[PDB]
Amino acid sequence: DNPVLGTEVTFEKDENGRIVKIISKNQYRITIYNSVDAGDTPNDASVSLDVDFIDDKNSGEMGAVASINTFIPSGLRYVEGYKYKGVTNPIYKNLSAGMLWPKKYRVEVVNIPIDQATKIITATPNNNIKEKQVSDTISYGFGGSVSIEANLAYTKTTTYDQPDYETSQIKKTTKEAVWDTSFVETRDGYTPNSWNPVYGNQMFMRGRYSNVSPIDNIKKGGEVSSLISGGFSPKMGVVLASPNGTKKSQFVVRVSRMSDMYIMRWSGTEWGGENEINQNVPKEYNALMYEDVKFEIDWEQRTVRTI
Amino acid sequence: DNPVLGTEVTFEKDENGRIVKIISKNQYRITIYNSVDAGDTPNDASVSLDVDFIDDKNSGEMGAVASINTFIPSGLRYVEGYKYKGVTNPIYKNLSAGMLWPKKYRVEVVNIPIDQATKIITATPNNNIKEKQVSDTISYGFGGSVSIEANLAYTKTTTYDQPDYETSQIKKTTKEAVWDTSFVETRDGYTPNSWNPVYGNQMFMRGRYSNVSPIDNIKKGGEVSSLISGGFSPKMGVVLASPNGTKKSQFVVRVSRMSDMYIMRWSGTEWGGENEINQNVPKEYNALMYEDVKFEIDWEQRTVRTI
Amino acid sequence: DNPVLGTEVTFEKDENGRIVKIISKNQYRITIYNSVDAGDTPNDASVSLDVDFIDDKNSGEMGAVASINTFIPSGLRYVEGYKYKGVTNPIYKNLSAGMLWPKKYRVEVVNIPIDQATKIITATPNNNIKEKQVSDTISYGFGGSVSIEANLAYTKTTTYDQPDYETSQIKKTTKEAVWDTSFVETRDGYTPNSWNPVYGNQMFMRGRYSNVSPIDNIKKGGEVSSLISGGFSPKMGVVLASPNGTKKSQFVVRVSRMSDMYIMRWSGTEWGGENEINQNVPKEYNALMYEDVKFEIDWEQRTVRTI
Amino acid sequence: DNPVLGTEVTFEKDENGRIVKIISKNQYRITIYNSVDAGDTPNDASVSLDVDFIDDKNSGEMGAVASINTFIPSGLRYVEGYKYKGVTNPIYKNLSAGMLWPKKYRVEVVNIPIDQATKIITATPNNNIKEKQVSDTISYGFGGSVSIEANLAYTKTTTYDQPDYETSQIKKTTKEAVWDTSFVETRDGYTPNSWNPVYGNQMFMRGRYSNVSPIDNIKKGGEVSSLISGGFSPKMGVVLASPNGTKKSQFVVRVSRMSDMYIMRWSGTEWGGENEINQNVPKEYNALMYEDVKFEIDWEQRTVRTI
Amino acid sequence: DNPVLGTEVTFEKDENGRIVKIISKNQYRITIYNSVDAGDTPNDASVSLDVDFIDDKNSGEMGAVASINTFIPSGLRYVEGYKYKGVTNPIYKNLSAGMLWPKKYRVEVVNIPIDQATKIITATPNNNIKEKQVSDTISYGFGGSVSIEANLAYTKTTTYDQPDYETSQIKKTTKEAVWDTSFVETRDGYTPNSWNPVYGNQMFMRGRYSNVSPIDNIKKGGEVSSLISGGFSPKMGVVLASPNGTKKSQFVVRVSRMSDMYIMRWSGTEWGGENEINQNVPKEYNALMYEDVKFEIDWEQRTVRTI
Amino acid sequence: DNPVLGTEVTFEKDENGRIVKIISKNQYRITIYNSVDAGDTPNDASVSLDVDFIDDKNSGEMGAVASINTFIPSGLRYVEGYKYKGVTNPIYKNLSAGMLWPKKYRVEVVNIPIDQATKIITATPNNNIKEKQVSDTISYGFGGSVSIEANLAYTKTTTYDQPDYETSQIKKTTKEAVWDTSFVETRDGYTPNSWNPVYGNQMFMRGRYSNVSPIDNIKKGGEVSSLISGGFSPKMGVVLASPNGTKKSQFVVRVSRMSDMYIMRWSGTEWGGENEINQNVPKEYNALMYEDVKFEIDWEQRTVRTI
Repeated sequence: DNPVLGTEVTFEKDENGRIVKIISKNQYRITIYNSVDAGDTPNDASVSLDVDFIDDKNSGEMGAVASINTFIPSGLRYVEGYKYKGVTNPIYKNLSAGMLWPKKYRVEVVNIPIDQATKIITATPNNNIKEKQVSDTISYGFGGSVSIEANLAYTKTTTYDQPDYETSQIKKTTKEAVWDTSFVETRDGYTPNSWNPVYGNQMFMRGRYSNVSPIDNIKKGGEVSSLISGGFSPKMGVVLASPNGTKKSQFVVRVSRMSDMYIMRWSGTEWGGENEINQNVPKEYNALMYEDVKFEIDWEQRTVRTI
Repeated sequence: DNPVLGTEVTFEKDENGRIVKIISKNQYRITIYNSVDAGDTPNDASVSLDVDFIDDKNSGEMGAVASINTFIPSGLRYVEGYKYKGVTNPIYKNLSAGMLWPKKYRVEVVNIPIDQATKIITATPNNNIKEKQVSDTISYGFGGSVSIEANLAYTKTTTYDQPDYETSQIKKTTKEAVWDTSFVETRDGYTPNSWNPVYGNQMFMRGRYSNVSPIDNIKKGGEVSSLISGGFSPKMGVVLASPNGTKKSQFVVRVSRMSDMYIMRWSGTEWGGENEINQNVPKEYNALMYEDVKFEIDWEQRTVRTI
Repeated sequence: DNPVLGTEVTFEKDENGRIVKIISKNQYRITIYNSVDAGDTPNDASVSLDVDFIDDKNSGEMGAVASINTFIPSGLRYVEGYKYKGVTNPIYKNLSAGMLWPKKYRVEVVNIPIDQATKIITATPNNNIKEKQVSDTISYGFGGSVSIEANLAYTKTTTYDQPDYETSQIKKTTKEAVWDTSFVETRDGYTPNSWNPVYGNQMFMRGRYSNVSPIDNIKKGGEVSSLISGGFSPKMGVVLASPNGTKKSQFVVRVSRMSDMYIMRWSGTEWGGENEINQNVPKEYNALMYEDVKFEIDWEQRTVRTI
Repeated sequence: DNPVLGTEVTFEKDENGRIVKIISKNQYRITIYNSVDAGDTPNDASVSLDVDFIDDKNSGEMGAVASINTFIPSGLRYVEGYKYKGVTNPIYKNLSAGMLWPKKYRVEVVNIPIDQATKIITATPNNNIKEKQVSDTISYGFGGSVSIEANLAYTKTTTYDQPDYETSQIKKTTKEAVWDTSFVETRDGYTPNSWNPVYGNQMFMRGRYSNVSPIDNIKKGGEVSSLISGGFSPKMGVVLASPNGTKKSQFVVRVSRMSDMYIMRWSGTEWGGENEINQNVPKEYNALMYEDVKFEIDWEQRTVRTI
Repeated sequence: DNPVLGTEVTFEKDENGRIVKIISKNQYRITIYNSVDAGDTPNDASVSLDVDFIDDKNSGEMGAVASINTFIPSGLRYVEGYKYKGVTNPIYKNLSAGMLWPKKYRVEVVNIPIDQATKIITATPNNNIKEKQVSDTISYGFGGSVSIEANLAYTKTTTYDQPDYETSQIKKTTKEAVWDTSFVETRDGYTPNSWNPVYGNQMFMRGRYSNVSPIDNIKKGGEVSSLISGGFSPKMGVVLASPNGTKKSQFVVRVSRMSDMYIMRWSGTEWGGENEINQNVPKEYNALMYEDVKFEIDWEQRTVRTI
Repeated sequence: DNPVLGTEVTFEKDENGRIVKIISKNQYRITIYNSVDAGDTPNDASVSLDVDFIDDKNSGEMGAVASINTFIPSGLRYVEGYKYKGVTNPIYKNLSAGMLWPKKYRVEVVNIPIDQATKIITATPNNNIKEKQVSDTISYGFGGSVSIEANLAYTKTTTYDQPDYETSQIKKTTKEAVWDTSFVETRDGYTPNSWNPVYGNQMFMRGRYSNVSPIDNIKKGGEVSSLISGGFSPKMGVVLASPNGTKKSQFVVRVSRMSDMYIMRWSGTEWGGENEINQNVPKEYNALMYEDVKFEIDWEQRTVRTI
């Protein structure tokens, strides 16, 4: 609720003349002072900060609602002949192919006070208690035949919504907020730790027996999560409260993408998949991107500038 | 919220007379300046840009919300006798027919600064964590007969919404936003990578054993996706933030469609289908459309003009 | 409802001149004075207090709606070789691994009067009577054969929503409110009190027979509750009513988490899970966090300051 | 609907001067005068009364809408070695354990007229006709075999919502209103009156054959009702109508909880549960809590003060 | 819709002075004059009448919307040893127990004209045509065996909502409106007219073979309808239209409560339930409550007073 | 939409004095002039007419929206010993009992012009095209055995809403509108024309073999339709249009109920039900109730008066 409160009326007059202009100004309790900026990164991960400063006369401290819109590209890379045998990586042989895919996204927003003790009040993406629907059923039954048959059955149905990527706020202090976004499972039900005795890992095994190129047997496009074919677009909101005399603050948004290597090999008879975790991928493929965009927030000028 | 804020009252007076006109003007925080233009392409792919400039007194930089309404025609082309044997292409023999269809659409919007560092803040079509519904049921059971029968069943039901085309935002920087929209699978559940060892690919087989013309046996009209019979109509939105003294900017919307060739052959006994990918289609059919519409955004005049 | 009520108009006049300014002020019954502060803790558990003081002309006692936004980190800790045999804790052997996870969250808010008898009126998170859906079916049946078969079945289906964590308000007085948030069960249906005679506790058994590291066999990320991988974010609201002459009050938000140790051991043939309760975990791992954030609420200055 | 009705404008003038202030006051039909107080009890059962006096010019009697928010703690107590044999209660033996739990909550609100005949008009928590869904299915069936099969089946599905606790308004007069809230059944379907020939009462029997402490075999936390692990928080509303000349009234909110003792005993082979009703529990455990909070309602001063 | 219509502005002036006060009054078409009163009865059945007089300038007759909020206690009475054999009534023997329960509620509102022909226009609780959902399925089927099996099934499913109590308006004239609310059935499907050849009527038979006291075998609390454990709370509305010169009217709300006696007897082996109807219950138990609350509605002073 | 249009300002002045009162009147396009009356009948069937005259300056004719609220009592009558044999009706023998119940309700509203051609424009209760839900399912099936199983099944599900009483507007002219409300079937599915070879008609046959009085074997209360236990309360609306010079009109609401006699006889072994249609019921029981209430509508005075 933002009532009109009062009105102040002033008069601009002519030289030794009557009133030639009437200026009315309505005084509102809440004033929205909006600024917005954006910044790219070497690996094309964009961060845009939109800060609305809340000039509130009925407040003891300055406040700012900041919306962070981030795009972290998935970096879905395809490499020919990746580890067909051992650690050998020839581009000639095409019996195996590797796909670098972003297993878990990381987002850090850091508040760096400069002149006054600016504090992070709340972060909009918060962990919620996810609930399931449980249906427990008892059934009895008797028969006549003509001997007598008795049946007793238990059933328990558990229904829940399973997202492809789970976003969890792993840290939230007055100076920094850190969110994780972990891959849970595919729409088929396969997980990064899944393993078949003969078929390996089948997260993105397009065909069980396909006479196609190893990349052509890797799911891509609409068959995978939109955060794997495209990128991660987390909408975030941080409420900053700072003393009344604040001049400048710093806001560092750190984006980190850790990618694993889905290896699609062709054995003598059957296809196979192996998930090589981030810490095992060779450094030549840059499986861990850790980049940052820095903004300066001028509370007096009420501006956001990519510094 | 856009309150009235203040009012300014001026008086137009007659020659040595009283007040003959009173002009009141309410001063609003938000002013919307709407402009819209459109542009065609050689293959009739239209791009319309509707930019609302947000004149904000409570802002440190100019902003513009631009809605892109695009029509990229499917280019659904029918070719007689397409590759009945090898790479031979007679128009005479009608035992086979080719259908050029748009597997993947690609739309790029490019921000080209001229006078000031105009930046792309947010692109409305964003990748979302699409979730499925999982129901797990465990059922026990006992019997009486009259010996004793025991039953145990595990059930896992996964329910999800699968669109015909999946739109994924593959790039988003301060200067360029790229969306891709790829074909996922047909209404019945065939995919471009599907293969029947005796029937081939059945994405668009109207009849399994049909004594009709090869084109007459290819699904068309309402039996295929509206993006195949008609065209792609992506609604897009980009928020541009530029310094206060900005004069002129450029906005290039690039439309790209990659079309594959559904080859529908008639064998000795059965019908057959083969999906020839975009890079294998001969250049004479123009399987890859890559064209652009350029707009000039006058931030001072608050206009959009197709250049 | 907050109507305009009346208006007071005053005139600012020049020195021996006419009215050069008209100041109108609308007198509202309800006035909101918003203050907000935040405070961290040694183990990065943040507490933010947002107090809206309700200046009510139609009230005999001052009121304040205080929203507490808390982040209590899960403290999900991984320890190598945790109690492979007895109480021996080598970091060398990796046949077992312990995971410290927060079973029970505890949040206390304490109202400490200083000058006047400030009282807690209500606390927004309240215990609610959760209802289940019961469906009872009685089925008869007759047969013809050709002797005569008779069937009679009774079925009772119970459906309810089961949250991963149950939040219960265990105490609510005029001076302090205490909430618990206890782990109920995982999505798969295992509880800390569950026990398989051959497999132990399987709350976080990623694989029954997996040739992986013990940590890799412990469920983490999106496979567990967001309050286990990330942290607890309880949104809370307390209504404080105090006499008209109140100057200062104190508000102590106490956050406590009790963490248990899920032990994943590797036996000769099968994995095994054992949940060591909080009171049995050695003190070296800090299984019980109990920390506080103190705020001073100035009812005259209408501010909240972390003290 | 609360229209503005009229407005009264008065002028504050200077000493032998023009109008220096204009005071406008809008006269509304409905005026809300809000007061709120709270009071604790020796067993920490808080009662908060929030009375909104309705100054209505179009009325012949004063009215007050009072919202009562009470917290009655469950008093969930655990006692070692409760009645292992006979009435012997040693703390040494831990083959049995008793749980004092709140079967039934009782809330009385008493209106005590002092100066005028203050009357209770209505009480918001009212008994509602609970409806179920009945589905009657009649099915015929014939068979062909090749003799002739005849089948006839009747099914009756009864679906309803069963709360854990049922709140019933057992009394409502002009001077006092009494609500009861009795335990109906557990989420599993067990009731205080349930009895197995060998397994006893299984309302809170966590494990059927568990080698754990008797308390560890008693359901607690999220496995029980929130009114058992935490407390009862009933939101209540009473409309009071009193003559125009009323000065002071009294409002006594009486909170009562009756607790049973769920006894978990360990027999030679199996666990056992016994529900000892309130009148049988020894007085040393205080199975019946009966407290009251008194408020004085000043209709002239329009205040509520805990007396 | 209640528009502002016109405004009347009057000026209160000082003695030989300028205007010292301006009184504006908006004249609305519809004015609501609210009065409310309440009255108890010897058997603690409260009736509260809240009459809103609608002063309508655009009307030829006075109108009043009266809301009746009633509480008729269930009178759930337990009698020891009620008619174990014949009509003998010992309090000593406890092989049987009687429960007086409110089968049927009756509510009369009587309009008694005094000065003018006051009439009842509409009564809010009206009989509605309740609809059921009927699904008819016809199923054919053929078999292959390898002789040929043919199946034909007809199924009819009828789904409807069955309340525990059905409220029917049996009378509605210009001077008297009578509603009846009769018991239909319990949640388990038992009716007062139900009868088992050996088990009797099982409306409130808690245990089929239970070694408990007869009262302990009678369903009570949340296991029965809220109108049986608690009381009936009918919300009612009557529209009264009377000539313009009406001064006083009378409104008699008559509450009637018909109770039956449910008998739980203990035979040699099995329990037994018998419902003794209202007209057979001895007069000493007061099975038919018939009480009234009289109100005087002063249309001139626009008040309601219990007379 | 009813905009304020203009405002009309006049001044009441004192004798040789300044302006003492300012009269403002806002001129609205739509003016609602409300009148309401009601009338009873010898058999207590009440009819209430609530006419809102629409004084619309932007209209060429007077209009009136009339809401008719009628209560037609069911007349559910119980007669002892009705037609046990032949046409003999002794009150002594109680082997049979008859119940007079309202099968079909009739409502006529008649427009009788007096001075001008008053016309009925529309009647709110109108016949709607009732739609059902049809589900057609084909199922194929093949088996492996190990001979070969072939299955083919048709299913057709028809789902619809069946109310107890069907209301139909059987006539609608400019001078009279006639609605019918006929009984369709009970919740059990029995029809007035339903007939069993041995059990007769079972619409209200409470017990198949019940050793009770014949009335006690007849369904009553909540087991029957609310229009049978209580009465019919149809909400109706008629739009009347009249010339600008219309002075007085007449509105006659005729209410008619046709009652049948459900006879419950006790044969040697089984109960039996017979539905005696309205034209066969003896005239002594008044099976056809047909009354009328007349109202005079004064368009100048804009009043409704029962004549």
